[PDB]
Amino acid sequence: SHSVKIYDTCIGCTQCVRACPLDVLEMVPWDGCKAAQIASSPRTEDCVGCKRCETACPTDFLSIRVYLGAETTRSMGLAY
Amino acid sequence: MALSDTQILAALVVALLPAFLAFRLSTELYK
Amino acid sequence: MTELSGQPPKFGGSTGGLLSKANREEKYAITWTSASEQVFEMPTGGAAIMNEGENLLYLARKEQCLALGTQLRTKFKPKIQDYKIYRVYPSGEVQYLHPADGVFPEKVNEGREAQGTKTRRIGQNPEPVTIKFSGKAPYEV
Amino acid sequence: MATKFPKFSQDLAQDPTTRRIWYGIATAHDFETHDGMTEENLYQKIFASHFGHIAIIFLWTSGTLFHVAWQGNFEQWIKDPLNIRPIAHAIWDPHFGEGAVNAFTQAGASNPVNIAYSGVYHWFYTIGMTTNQELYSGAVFLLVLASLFLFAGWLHLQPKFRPSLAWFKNAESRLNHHLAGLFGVSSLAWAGHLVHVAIPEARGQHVGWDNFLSTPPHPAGLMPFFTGNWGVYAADPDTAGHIFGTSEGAGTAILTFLGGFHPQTESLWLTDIAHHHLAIAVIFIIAGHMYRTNWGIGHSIKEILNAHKGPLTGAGHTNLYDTINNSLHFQLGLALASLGVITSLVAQHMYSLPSYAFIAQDHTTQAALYTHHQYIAGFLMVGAFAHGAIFFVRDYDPVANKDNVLARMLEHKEALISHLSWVSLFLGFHTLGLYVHNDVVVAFGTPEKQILIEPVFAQWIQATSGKALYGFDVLLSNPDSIASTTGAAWLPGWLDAINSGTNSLFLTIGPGDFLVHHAIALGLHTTALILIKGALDARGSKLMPDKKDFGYSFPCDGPGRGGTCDISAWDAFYLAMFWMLNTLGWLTFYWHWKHLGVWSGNVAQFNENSTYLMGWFRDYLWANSAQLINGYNPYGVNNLSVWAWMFLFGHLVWATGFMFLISWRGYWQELIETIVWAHERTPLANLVRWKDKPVALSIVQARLVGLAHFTVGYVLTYAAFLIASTAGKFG
Amino acid sequence: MDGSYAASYLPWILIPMVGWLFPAVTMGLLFIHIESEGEG
Amino acid sequence: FVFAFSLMFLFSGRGYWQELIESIVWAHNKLNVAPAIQPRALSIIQGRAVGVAHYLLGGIVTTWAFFLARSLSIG
Amino acid sequence: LGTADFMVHHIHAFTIHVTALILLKGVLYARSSRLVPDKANLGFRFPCDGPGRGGTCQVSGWDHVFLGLFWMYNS
Amino acid sequence: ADDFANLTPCSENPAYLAKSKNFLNTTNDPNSGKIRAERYASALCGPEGYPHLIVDGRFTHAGDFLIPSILFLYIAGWIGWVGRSYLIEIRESKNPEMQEVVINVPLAIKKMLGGFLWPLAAVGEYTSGKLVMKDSEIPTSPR
Amino acid sequence: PYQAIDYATQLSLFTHHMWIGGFLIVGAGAHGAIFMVRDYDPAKNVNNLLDRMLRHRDAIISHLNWVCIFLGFHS
Ligand code: CLA
Ligand code: CLA
Ligand code: CLA
Ligand code: CLA
Ligand code: CLA
Ligand code: CLA
Ligand SMILES: CCCCCCCCCCCCCCCC(=O)OC[C@H](CO[C@@H]1O[C@H](CS(=O)(=O)O)[C@@H](O)[C@H](O)[C@H]1O)OC(=O)CCCCCCCCCCCCCCC
Ligand SMILES: CCCCCCCCCCCCCCCC(=O)OC[C@H](COP(=O)(O)OC[C@@H](O)CO)OC(=O)CCCCCCCCCCCCCCC
Ligand SMILES: CC1=C(/C=C/C(C)=C\C=C\C(C)=C/C=C/C=C(C)/C=C/C=C(C)/C=C/C2=C(C)C(=O)CCC2(C)C)C(C)(C)CCC1
Ligand SMILES: CC1=C(/C=C/C(C)=C/C=C/C(C)=C/C=C/C=C(C)/C=C/C=C(C)/C=C/C2=C(C)CCCC2(C)C)C(C)(C)CCC1
Ligand SMILES: CC1=C(C/C=C(\C)CCC[C@H](C)CCC[C@H](C)CCCC(C)C)C(=O)c2ccccc2C1=O
Ligand code: SF4
Ligand code: SF4
Ligand code: SF4
Ligand SMILES: [Ca+2]
Ligand SMILES: [Mg+2]
Repeated sequence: SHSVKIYDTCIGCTQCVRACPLDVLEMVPWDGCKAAQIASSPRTEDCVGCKRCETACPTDFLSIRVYLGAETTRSMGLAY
Repeated sequence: MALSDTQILAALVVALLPAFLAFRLSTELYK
Repeated sequence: MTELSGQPPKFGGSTGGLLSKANREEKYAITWTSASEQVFEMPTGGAAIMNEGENLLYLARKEQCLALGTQLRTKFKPKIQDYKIYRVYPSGEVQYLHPADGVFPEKVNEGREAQGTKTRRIGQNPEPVTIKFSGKAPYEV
Repeated sequence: MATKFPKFSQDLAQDPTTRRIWYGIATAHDFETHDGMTEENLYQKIFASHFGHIAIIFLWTSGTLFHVAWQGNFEQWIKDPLNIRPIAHAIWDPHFGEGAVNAFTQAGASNPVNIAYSGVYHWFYTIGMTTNQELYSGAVFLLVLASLFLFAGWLHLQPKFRPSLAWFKNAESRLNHHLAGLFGVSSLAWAGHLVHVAIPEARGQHVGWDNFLSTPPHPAGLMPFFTGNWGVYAADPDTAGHIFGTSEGAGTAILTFLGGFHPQTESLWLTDIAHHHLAIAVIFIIAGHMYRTNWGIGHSIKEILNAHKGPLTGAGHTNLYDTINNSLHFQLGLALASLGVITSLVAQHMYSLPSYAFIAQDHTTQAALYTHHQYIAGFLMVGAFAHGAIFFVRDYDPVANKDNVLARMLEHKEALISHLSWVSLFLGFHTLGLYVHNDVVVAFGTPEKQILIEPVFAQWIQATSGKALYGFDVLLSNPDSIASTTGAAWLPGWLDAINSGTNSLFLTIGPGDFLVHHAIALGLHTTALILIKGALDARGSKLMPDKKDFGYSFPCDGPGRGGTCDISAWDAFYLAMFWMLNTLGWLTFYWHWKHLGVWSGNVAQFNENSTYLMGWFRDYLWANSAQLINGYNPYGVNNLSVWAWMFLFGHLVWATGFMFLISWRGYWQELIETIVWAHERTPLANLVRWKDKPVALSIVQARLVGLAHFTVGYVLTYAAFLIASTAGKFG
Repeated sequence: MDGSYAASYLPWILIPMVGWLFPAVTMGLLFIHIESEGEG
Repeated sequence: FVFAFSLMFLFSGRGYWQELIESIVWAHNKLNVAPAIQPRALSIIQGRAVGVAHYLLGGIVTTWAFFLARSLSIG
Repeated sequence: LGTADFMVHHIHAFTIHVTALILLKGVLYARSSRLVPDKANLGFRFPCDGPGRGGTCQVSGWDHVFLGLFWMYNS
Repeated sequence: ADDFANLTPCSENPAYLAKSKNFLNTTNDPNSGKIRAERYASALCGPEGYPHLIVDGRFTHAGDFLIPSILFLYIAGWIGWVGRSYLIEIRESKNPEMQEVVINVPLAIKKMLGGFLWPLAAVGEYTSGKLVMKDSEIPTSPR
Repeated sequence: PYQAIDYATQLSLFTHHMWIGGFLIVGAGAHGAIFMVRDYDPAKNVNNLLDRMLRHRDAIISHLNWVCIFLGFHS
């Protein structure tokens, strides 16, 4: 399964989760930013690695990072 | 003079030694 | 997870739906309620009709279910936001999946534990040479 | 679906798709990323693999010797090496018909046969071998040597005999042994063989295992070497009328320095060759006494590196000893770069200064050797830069190399890459401009309006070595010069060999040579630009500041931040491979067209038509295909049939690679989804199910496989053309 | 196809063994090996 | 030439070129000559469009010159 | 018309069929596929949907047109 | 002395003379070929009869490269300098991208007309510190 | 009058019209795809020809795929 990490430059704009087509990420309470929220990746077993989240990120170089890893039926996006 | 029938056959027999040694080396490197 | 209920959408069939993986490995279910009998686009191709009331539909992947869910909540004049997505195993086990804690993941909800969080910047990952011959990568340490 | 293979990566072995197999093949030799790999186990597995590889080399050489001795015509080809075609091995193919059987029953053989272009007959003959018995004995001995190395590799995997990491990192001792023993003692042994077998056997004196202990290579024994005067070993060198393999005009000398070419064999003098090997043996032995080991005297490389600082270079070479000795990729890059340099050197020297008897007259083998070695050198250079990039990705420590030369190179990488880009643009614009100007000016019927730049620099250089054609009269070309008035024993022979337009020694050059040299400069600079920019940005750029976290090779970083295809340093290697092939194409086209003109006595064709690109297109490529493409015909078949078939085969493989290069993955994965559906729903075929899920090739895999096809087609197409054209004209 | 070289009966059977038997056998062994669902 | 030129665009990807452009933009900033309209590598779609346009142009022009020379030189 | 004409007519049928395959697949899967069930939201012209799912480059209808151009040129 | 022996003056070269009696007319002037023959009979020809240019730097062949080199360099420095100057001048105009896309014809012509003094202008900008920038003030990527 | 004897005109006109036709056909593929992405309304295509085409796209394309493989092998 791919790895998804969220670093402390997160502004909590929620576009991470809004872009995910597989519900890997969540908005969880935090205190580092004004929005009092941060992105989390509790369900990376369903991640396919399309990179939509990072495409949505505004911070100067991403606060969310997807590193493709061990390929499974789910991560390869297989319907068969 | 040309090469002999026996020299060709003796070549394969001798080559049996590096074949066995290559088998051993390959199987050891698999570990 | 008790027993999934809901009528299947009115649909004439297609070649784009479930394959062997559904029975050998895993399949996915999405339920939702509709205030009216109305047309929607199948993620597997073509048009189908959702029933007034509860609806239950089986798809091959989680992504197809979430695509149908976005279509339901963003492409109907009164939105459809009550959809639920489950994972289904051949043993019969049903695993509720989405929305995970009854609240859509885009908005904060109390009780969620941060996963995959790092207390540093991306630029503050360690040099790979410092972690070589280990099993980790700079983002895993 | 638990799946063992590959046992070194659980990530791959858990992949349920066909990818698992492909990647299993593609990552087996990347020991560093195997599950549980340590540094010591790494060095040890690499040691055993080295032993196995050396054994493979010895077995390949055994096969060459054995097939020449079995199915060849070595002894016949000795009788008349200028009119008999040397034989590689026998053909056995049940697909053949009568036409091909007759066409390949050649070179005087009674069965189908292939003509050897490896130059191996000339080598074995100049060595001193004259019978199939000696070749067979050498082949069997190499069988035994390969066995020895296979056993050594196996033995050094056993617990007691596994060398330690400190032993692998003992750089000073290994350098002493490789300079003194591997280089020096071996060169001394080859000087001894030449003096004992090659030189006598060239004079009708059979010297073998059964008499070499009793027949001195010189009438005066070793005492002249032990007492004082060595001029006796220069004795009476072989006269200008020496007939190779006979006593006619033969002498007794063993070490000479008369330079030039043996008049009959048109190659370097054997005595000069043995003397060279002896001298460089002494020098390498002395070199192997520089670094300390176990006796206090000697040098510490760490000290020498830490002692070469600089007022304008910061920390100099400090800590480069550990930087190099801890990175197998740094050392491998050094090795591949130096090896590619010396392989190109081999190529540029063996065609100009051949050392094997009657090989300068074998045009097909000479062309094939030059092309072969230059291609090998290009591959080596690309690999050296690839592994420099891999070093930066995996091994570079910025705090240990802080402010030293490595980090400082990294610190102005923008300037390096930018100026490489500038000189690339410079060369490209202006060389293409001159070529296209010449094309248009000749096309419109005014060939006198071309821009024909005389290559005065290289001509002046040739003049510095005696070449009096251009009339510069500088240094060696000037008899009044002090470089000529030295009394050197090599000057007369060197001048006679360089002032005769009958060899390849400093071939005459004109404007075509100028233009193609600037094309070569463009190709070298562009390939270096791709490789260096990949290496320096391997750790990061503004598009990917964290690229080092992702590894040397990876598909991309997605359509975000503008799009990031071919963003990795592996991708830079892949892109530079095309420019490597292009540069080699220009280089080898150059060599072959010029040597065709030279061998045929018509240098004017190249001199007059190389200045415009239609000249290459028509007089070189188009013309020299006529026999090649006629290897098989509606009217019959000849001995060039195999090369015509291989020519078309190389075209087909090249074009097939284009598919993997232009069409990308998603299109294929969706098509394969339709095919998967079809299989699951076809009765009878239903009975069968796949064990691995069929999926399209991966992004990186597509680049690799497309490049592999492209390169295979490139090499086979050009080899077919080169071989067939040169053997149809002169073979 | 004939052979004046010594032991020219060797290619007669060696060509089918190197072209048919060795490839088929080795591909079969490798197919079985890379599909073995042991442990990992 | 146009056919060969198209292969650069078809066989590569924009990330490499964006980094090369980064180095060249550094060169420009060094002499205070960088443009306000920042240079970007072509988009992925545009790389493909340029590649295929040049592939078709070069190949078709080649066949056109060939056909016209032939059919005009054959009575 | 003889053997060579037979063979080249079947070459024509083959290349036309491949061009049709590419463009018809482009149209029929422009909305969705098993790989990418929301392709319609991505548009007609777009480069891919990332290196995930094994890699999704050239799934768009535009990219099918891009490939069909080469195959039409071949035909 | 006997330098460039591989070549001969085109007036000496007989192949050049034979081919120059047949030099085609490049324009409408029926003497263009004859003028070309007379003009090129001054260079150094090769055995094939075409002129060869000597660019090693000797002033006897200064017209083969040195003079066109000087001319090109003057013109190219002119173009680059006036372009860079206009590019600098746009930056103080709030929206410089628009004037990069929609050219300020009067300003650009003012800049172009003042380019004949670009060597002295570049020397002055070098001494004044306007031409080159400092490293620590230029954006760079991670190392 | 006199076009057939002018083999250059004959070849040129044939090939020119060929290329124009091929480009127009590929464009037809392009705009079928654009229709699918931008104008197709599933509520206006319930169990009609277009809908059923979408609903067995897999059969259509797998068979066209196989026909192309067969035609390539046997040409
Ligand atoms: C005198 C002692 C000695 C000698 C004989 C060697 C010999 C060798 N060692 Mg070793 N080594 C030694 C001591 C020694 N070692 C010690 C003390 C250490 C510990 C410090 C090491 C540790 C060590 C390691 C870790 C490794 C080696 C390896 C090797 C092999 C290098 C590969 C090779 O075969 O290329 C042979 C090269 C030459 C014969 C000369 C180089 C080529 C010249 C420069 C150019 C070409 C020559 C000529 C122009 C071309 C001829 C063309 C021909 C066709 C006509 C080699 C045979 C490597 C290996 O392969 O392991 C098996 C390896 O991994 N050594
Ligand atoms: C002695 C020299 C040497 C050494 C030991 C290494 C060692 C290594 N290299 Mg390196 N490299 C070298 C030379 C070398 N390389 C050269 C010359 C090049 C330029 C081509 C490269 C470019 C390079 C790159 C870009 C990469 C490596 C990688 C690696 C590592 C993984 C190897 C692997 O598993 O690949 C697997 C091996 C293969 C897939 C072999 C397939 C190619 C075959 C031999 C060609 C097939 C020909 C075909 C059958 C034609 C038949 C003809 C017929 C039909 C007529 C490994 C540590 C990889 C790595 O791990 O990065 C860290 C990596 O990505 N190398
Ligand atoms: C004939 C084929 C071809 C051509 C012309 C080029 C061109 C170029 N490549 Mg490329 N390349 C090719 C094939 C080709 N490539 C292939 C197959 C690959 C493998 C994918 C690559 C991969 C590659 C890489 C990775 C890199 C290059 C680089 C370069 C540039 C090198 C510098 C130079 O030569 O300056 C001069 C330029 C030229 C000679 C080409 C332009 C010629 C035209 C006619 C100039 C005139 C302008 C023209 C009038 C414009 C008006 C058009 C109008 C009619 C519409 C150059 C622009 C390197 C680079 O960017 O250097 C900085 C670089 O990094 N190439
Ligand atoms: C790498 C060396 C090499 C190569 C390339 C060849 C090549 C060839 N051989 Mg030969 N052979 C060799 C060594 C070699 N030989 C040696 C040393 C011997 C003496 C034992 C023989 C004895 C032999 C016989 C009796 C015959 C051939 C024949 C042939 C031809 C068909 C192959 C075959 O059917 O025979 C199979 C070959 C063997 C049974 C001998 C084993 C080969 C060596 C000892 C092992 C090589 C292993 C290799 C290095 C591993 C590389 C793996 C790598 C890809 C990773 C072929 C052109 C046939 C022929 O005459 O053609 C018409 C034939 O009948 N060979
Ligand atoms: C009556 C026919 C027709 C009509 C009117 C349209 C209409 C349209 N098409 Mg379509 N199409 C057609 C035929 C047609 N097309 C053909 C024949 C093809 C096959 C090539 C396509 C393939 C196609 C694609 C792939 C796309 C369109 C797109 C579009 C839309 C944008 C137009 C555009 O790109 O703007 C501006 C036009 C240009 C920038 C063209 C410049 C580049 C050309 C190709 C250079 C040509 C070179 C020249 C002919 C020869 C060399 C000269 C040179 C040396 C100087 C537009 C509504 C786009 C879209 O998004 O649709 C919504 C798009 O993605 N079409
Ligand atoms: C000459 C180069 C080449 C070749 C060989 C192919 C091959 C193929 N392409 Mg392709 N393509 C190419 C260039 C090439 N392409 C390029 C440059 C592009 C970029 C635009 C594309 C893009 C492209 C697309 C988008 C598609 C194809 C499709 C196809 C397949 C068509 C079906 C078919 O022909 O079945 C039969 C196969 C052949 C005729 C290949 C030759 C087989 C030989 C004659 C027999 C084999 C002998 C035997 C097996 C040898 C075994 C040796 C032993 C040691 C194992 C086919 C396998 C289409 C497809 O997949 O259709 C289903 C498809 O959609 N191509
Ligand atoms: C041109 C001629 C060149 C010189 C002549 C060399 C030829 C003679 C080679 C003799 C080989 C005999 C094979 C049969 C014995 C065998 O396999 O033992 C294998 C065992 C390994 O046991 C292993 O022991 C392992 C455990 S442990 O490591 O012992 O703890 C255990 O796991 C494993 O099962 C067990 O096998 O090896 C030994 O323990 C000793 C090996 C003896 C080899 C002598 C070689 C002579 C040196 C000459 C060359 C030196 C050059 C070095 C510098 C360049
Ligand atoms: C035609 C071929 C030449 C083109 C190559 C590419 C263009 C070169 C332009 C690069 C300018 C480099 C600026 C240096 C920046 C600089 O000044 O660094 C500072 C340095 C002063 O520090 P030191 O000399 O004390 O450092 C030397 C070490 O002891 C300390 O690390 O000056 C030099 O090194 C002068 C040598 C420059 C080396 C030039 C590179 C080319 C060398 C070619 C090979 C020489 C012969 C080798 C024989 C073994
Ligand atoms: C006791 C001793 C001495 C006496 C030594 C005597 C009495 C003999 C010494 C022989 C020696 C020391 C070396 C002989 C080496 C021969 C070698 C090493 C052969 C190497 C061949 C190789 C490596 C491969 C060759 C190949 C083959 C097989 C081919 O057939 C084709 C070419 C090629 C592929 C190259 C003296 C008193 C002097 C000094 C004191 C010690
Ligand atoms: C990336 C990288 C890298 C790199 C790599 C490479 C690939 C390199 C190279 C390079 C090269 C490839 C170089 C070349 C060179 C050369 C030289 C250095 C030369 C010398 C010279 C001289 C000086 C000579 C002289 C002479 C003459 C001319 C003649 C007569 C004699 C005499 C001697 C006088 C490394 C890994 C390291 C690190 C990391 C990164
Ligand atoms: C070279 C290259 C580039 C770099 C190419 C660039 C940046 C384009 C440079 C174009 C210049 C600026 C314009 C020159 C061409 C003009 C359109 C012609 C106009 C001529 C008139 C003035 C007469 C990419 O961006 C790229 C992206 C994706 C895949 C492959 C590639 C690729 O191969
Ligand atoms: S991942 Fe980035 S873009 Fe997405 S919500 Fe977090 S900070 Fe915002
Ligand atoms: S890579 Fe794709 S699937 Fe994974 S978290 Fe990001 S948007 Fe979701
Ligand atoms: S390589 Fe493919 S997946 Fe990756 S960015 Fe490019 S088009 Fe997209
Ligand atoms: Ca002898
Ligand atoms: Mg030599």
